[PDB]
Amino acid sequence: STRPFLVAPSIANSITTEAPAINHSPELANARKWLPKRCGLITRKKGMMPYFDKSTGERSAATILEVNNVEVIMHRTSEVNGYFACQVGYGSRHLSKVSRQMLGHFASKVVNPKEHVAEFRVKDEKGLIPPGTLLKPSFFKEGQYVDVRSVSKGKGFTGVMKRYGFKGLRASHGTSIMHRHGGSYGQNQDPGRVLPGRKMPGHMGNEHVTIQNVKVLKVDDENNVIWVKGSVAGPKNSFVKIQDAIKKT
Amino acid sequence: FKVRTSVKKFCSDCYLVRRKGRVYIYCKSNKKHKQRQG
Amino acid sequence: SQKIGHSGLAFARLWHHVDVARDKRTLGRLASAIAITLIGRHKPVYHPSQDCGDYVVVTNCQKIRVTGKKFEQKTYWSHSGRPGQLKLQTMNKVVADKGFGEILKKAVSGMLPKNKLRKQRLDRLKVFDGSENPYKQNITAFAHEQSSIPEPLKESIFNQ
Amino acid sequence: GGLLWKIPWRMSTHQKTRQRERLRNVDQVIKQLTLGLHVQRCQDKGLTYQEAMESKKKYKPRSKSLRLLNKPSVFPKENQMSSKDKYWTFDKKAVGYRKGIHKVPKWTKISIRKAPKFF
Amino acid sequence: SQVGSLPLYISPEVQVSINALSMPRIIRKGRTSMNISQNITVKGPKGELSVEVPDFLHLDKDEKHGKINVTVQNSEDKHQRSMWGTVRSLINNHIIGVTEGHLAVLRFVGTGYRAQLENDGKFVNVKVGASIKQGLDVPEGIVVKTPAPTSLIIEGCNKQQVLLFAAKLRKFHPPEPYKGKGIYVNDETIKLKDKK
RNA sequence: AAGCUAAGUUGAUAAUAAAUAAAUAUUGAAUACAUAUUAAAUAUGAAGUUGUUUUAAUAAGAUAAUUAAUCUGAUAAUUUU
RNA sequence: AGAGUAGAUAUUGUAAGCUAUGUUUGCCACCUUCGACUCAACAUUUCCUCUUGGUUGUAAAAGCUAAGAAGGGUU
RNA sequence: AAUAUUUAAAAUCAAAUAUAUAUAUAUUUGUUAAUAGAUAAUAUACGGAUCUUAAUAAUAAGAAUUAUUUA
RNA sequence: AGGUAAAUAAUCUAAAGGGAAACAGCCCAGAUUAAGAUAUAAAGUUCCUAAUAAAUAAUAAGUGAAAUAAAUAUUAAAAU
Ligand SMILES: [Mg+2]
Ligand SMILES: [Mg+2]
Ligand SMILES: [Mg+2]
Ligand SMILES: [Mg+2]
Ligand SMILES: [Mg+2]
Ligand SMILES: [Mg+2]
Ligand SMILES: [Mg+2]
Ligand SMILES: [Mg+2]
Ligand SMILES: [Mg+2]
Ligand SMILES: [Mg+2]
Ligand SMILES: [Mg+2]
Ligand SMILES: [Mg+2]
Ligand SMILES: [Mg+2]
Ligand SMILES: [Mg+2]
Ligand SMILES: [Mg+2]
Ligand SMILES: [Mg+2]
Ligand SMILES: [Mg+2]
Ligand SMILES: [Mg+2]
Ligand SMILES: [Mg+2]
Ligand SMILES: [Mg+2]
Ligand SMILES: [Mg+2]
Ligand SMILES: [Zn+2]
Repeated sequence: STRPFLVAPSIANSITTEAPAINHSPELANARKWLPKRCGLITRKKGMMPYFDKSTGERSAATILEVNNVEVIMHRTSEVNGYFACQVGYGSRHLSKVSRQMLGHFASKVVNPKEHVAEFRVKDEKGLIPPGTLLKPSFFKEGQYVDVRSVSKGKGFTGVMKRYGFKGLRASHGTSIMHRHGGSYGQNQDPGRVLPGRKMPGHMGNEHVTIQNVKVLKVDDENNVIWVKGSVAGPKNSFVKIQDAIKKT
Repeated sequence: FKVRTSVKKFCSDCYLVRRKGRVYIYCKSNKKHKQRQG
Repeated sequence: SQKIGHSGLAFARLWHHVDVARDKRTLGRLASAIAITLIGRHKPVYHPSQDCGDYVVVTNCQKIRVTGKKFEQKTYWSHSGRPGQLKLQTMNKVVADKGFGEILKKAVSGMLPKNKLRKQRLDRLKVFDGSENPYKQNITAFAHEQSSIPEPLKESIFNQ
Repeated sequence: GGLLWKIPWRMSTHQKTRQRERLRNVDQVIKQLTLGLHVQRCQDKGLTYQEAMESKKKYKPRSKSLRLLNKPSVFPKENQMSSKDKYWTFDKKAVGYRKGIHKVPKWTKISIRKAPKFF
Repeated sequence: SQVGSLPLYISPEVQVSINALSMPRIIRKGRTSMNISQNITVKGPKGELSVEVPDFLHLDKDEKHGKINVTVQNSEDKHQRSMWGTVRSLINNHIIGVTEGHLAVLRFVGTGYRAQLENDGKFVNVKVGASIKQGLDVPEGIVVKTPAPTSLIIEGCNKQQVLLFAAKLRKFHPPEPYKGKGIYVNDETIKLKDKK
C-alpha cells in the first residue's frame, strides 16, 4: 500500500534543533521598525489656500487634500506577508481604464474600480481596520500631526546649480563659456576616475517625498477635504498619502 | 592616567593589574601613580 | 576501452548530507572538505573541462566549530567601489545578520576554483542553521541502512 | 629598495630537510673517496677486492685535502654539525652576526660547515 | 589551593548539596577548556541560592563535626587550582548569607545628601545634588531599609549581589576629596586634602 | 494673468532600542594578602558602532484574470500631470 | 640632569640614546608651473562638539595635560 | 620560600665519534618564552580561502604557526 | 640611496623551462625534433593548485602562516 522510500541514517538520526533567529529575517525587521499604531488614507492634493485662525488672527498657507471613496480594500498580516499593513484604495475609475484582472480583484474585495491603491504599514494587528469600510476626513483630529508622502513636481533635466546649489563660475573677470558649470569633477590620476555619486547634471523631481510632522489645520466631512498646514509635494491632482506622525506622538 | 611604554610601580601602595591585554598600574595612596602600558 | 559503457551513473549528481552537530572538524577544514565534493574531485570520472560535482546539504550549522577568538575578532570585508565605503563586519555580526551557514558558504566560495563554474558549485551547497530543511528527502540512501533507523521516524520524515 | 627580491629571512621545513640531505651526500662522497683509496692501497699490497673491503685496519688518506676533510674539527659531518651551522652562515655585517644559508649565493652547490667558535 | 584546602563548617539547619545540570555548558578558552556540569546549592533559614560549577570539582561531605571539604581532580592543573579557591570561597559566602545574611551600610555625607524608599522598598530614590531625580530598582533577593534619611542599609543572601548594588548606589556620587562628601559603602575612607 | 522662482512659505538635524571604546565597578581565586577577569561568574559606560528615519534600486510574497463579441500590451490621434 | 614656593615624572624635560613618518630643505639621477575660482574625496597625528583618567600644582569657574572618538562642523 | 645575578656547553656535566682501549687522550654536540613598544591618507591584503579542537560519539577532525627530526 | 667608484664570482646582457604571488640580474636548470614509462633539481604536498603522513617540544598572541621593527617596559621560565 505504502510507496517505496529510503531515508538516510544521518538525516533520520539527526537530533532536532531549532535555528537561531537572524537580523535579516522579516519578523526581526518588523520588530525593529518605527511604525504608526493606526492606518492612513489616500488623498488628492486639490490645491492650496489661506487658513485664518479666528482667535489669534494668524494666517497660514494650507493645502486642501480631498478624500473621495477612500476604502480599505484588504490588509496584510505577519504570518502570510511578513508585516501588518492596510491596502487602501482611493476614488472611482471607469471599467474602460481598469484591467480585467484588476476588476476581478476589486470584485473579490467588494469595492468599486479604484483610482489609486496603496498600502499603509502599521505596528500591530490592532491597528488594522476592518476591510470594506469607508474612511472619511473625520478619521484625523484637528490639530493632530501627520506624515505626508507624495511624488514631487518634475523639474526635468536640471543643471548642478539648480540640483545641488553649486555656486558656478564668475559672471565677468575673464570667465569663458562655463558660467553655470560644476568646475572640477575629480582628481588627477590617484582616483583616475570620477568616483560614484559625484554631483552632476541630471533629471530632478518626480521622486517620492515624505514630509514629517505637518499639522492637520481643519477637517470637514461636508466638503470631503482635509486641510493641512503648509506645503505638500507634487502638482495639483497628485495622490498624497496621509498617516499619523511617528515622530510627533 | 600616564599612558606610556614603560610602566613601573612607584610607591609600595602601587599595584600592577593585567586587564584587556594591557598592563595597568593602579595605586591606593597616590592617584598620580596611575599608569597604563600603551 | 575503460571509458566505453553507460556513464549516466558516474556523472549523476548525488546529494551529500553533513550534520555539523556530529562533525568534529573546525570551520575551515570542513569548508575545504566540502569544496572537493562540490568540484567533483572525489569521483574518478572527473575532468577539469566538465563540471561534475555533487550537492552538499549542510545542517545544524549553528553548532559549527571555530577555534581561537575568531568568532569575535575575524572580520569579513566588503567594498562597492566608491571610496569611504569599506564595510568590515566581525564574524559574530555576520552570523547575527544571516547565520553560521553564510559564514560556511563564504569559506566554501574561497576554497572553490575561480572560473565560470564557481557560482554553480556554490549554489549546489545548501546550508541550514538548524535541523529542518527541504532536502531531507533527497539525501543518498540505501536499503541496507534501513534496519538501523527506527520504524516511525522514517514515516515522519517522509510526511515532512 | 624599490625592486622586490622577496626572499624570506628563514627557511621552510622542506628546505631544511633538503639542506640536511645535501650535507649528508657530501659526507658520503668523502667517505667513498677515502674507501676507494684504501681499497686501491690494499690491492697494491696484494689483496683481493673483497679481502680489502673486509680488512680491519682501514688506510687513512695521505693527500692533504682529503685528510682535512676526514677530520671533523675542520669538516664536520651532518650528524656531528650543530642545528645552527646547518641553517645559518656567519655574516659579520648582519645583526646577530648570522644570516640564513639560503641567502648565500649558490648555497645548494657551495659548502659551508664550520662557523667561528663564538659567532 | 591554600584557600580551597580550608574545610567548610556547616550547622544542621543548612544543607550543601550537589548535582549535575539539566544542560551542561562548556567554556572554551584558547587552548584549555572548562565544562560546567555540576550545580552546588546552599539552602538555609533566610533563603536558598546556587553555584554552577565545573566537573573536575567535587565535594566531600563528612557527618562528623559538621565539616565538608572541596577538591579537584588535578591540583597541578593551574586553571582547576584557580577555580578551587574561588568555588570554596563562594560557597562559604553563601553559607554566611543563608545563616546570618550579608549587609551593606551606605552613609550619605553632604548638605541635603540622603536616600529615600520611593516605591514601597522596590525603588531606592537617591538625592545627591542633581536637578533630575536619581535612583534604581532593588533586585530580587535584596531588601533595603533606611534607619535614617542619610544612612541607608542594603541586605541580602548573596554577598556578590548586595555589594554590587551598593557600588551602583555609590556611583551616583563617590566621596570627593576636598570635602568628605558623597556616598560611603561600609568601612570606606578617603584622605581629605588641605583646603587652602 | 499663468508659469518659474527666492527676498518668500512649510517641514526635517530620524527617536526608543542593542552591543561596545577609553574609563568606572561587584564577588573572587590562581598567589593565606591583593587583584573589575591577559581566570569562572556579575555590572555601568560615548556626537562613535549596530540600527532607526529618508530616497533609489530590486521583486520573495500576495490578490485577481486566464485564447479573449470590450484578455494584456504596442503602433496611431488629442495632450500634460 | 634640571625648573616647578617644598617633590625629577600636576605641568615642564638640556646635551647624549632608540624609533616612526615621507608633510619641509637636501642628496641620487631609474624617469625629460605658483596662486585664485569651481567642486571636492580621503586620512586622523582632534581645532570645536560627545565620553573619560591625572591635576601638594582639580574648592567653584576658567584652564593645563593625557585616553577613547572622524557622526556633524571647522570665516 | 626570600634576596641578587646570569640566560651560559668557554669552564662544568651529560651524550656521541676517533686513536691505545671495561680506562686515558683528542674531537664534536646540548643552555628561555610571551606581550607591549607598533604608527596616514582609493580598499581587508599571509597571493586568496582559511588555519589554534572537543568528552558524550562517530569504519572519520584535532595547526595549514614556531623549533628539532623521521619516512 | 634602485647612489657613486672600482676588486672577485655568477647570472642577465644574448637564455627559453621549474620555483620565488606577479619578477632581465635571486634559488634550480641550458629548448636539435618528438614521445611521456623511470629517476629527479630548486621549490612544494588542507582547498584554490600537481603532491603527506608521523614524532617530540613550545606558542594562544591569529604571534605567525615566502618581504623578521629598535632601545626600553611588564609578565612568566630555567640555572646559579
Ligand atoms: Mg553666480
Ligand atoms: Mg560670455
Ligand atoms: Mg580575595
Ligand atoms: Mg577586590
Ligand atoms: Mg548613543
Ligand atoms: Mg630640583
Ligand atoms: Mg635632546
Ligand atoms: Mg618622496
Ligand atoms: Mg586618535
Ligand atoms: Mg573645573
Ligand atoms: Mg550614529
Ligand atoms: Mg665543549
Ligand atoms: Mg591596508
Ligand atoms: Mg602563500
Ligand atoms: Mg646603479
Ligand atoms: Mg645590447
Ligand atoms: Mg630566464
Ligand atoms: Mg651564458
Ligand atoms: Mg643545448
Ligand atoms: Mg597575522
Ligand atoms: Mg609578510
Ligand atoms: Zn603609588
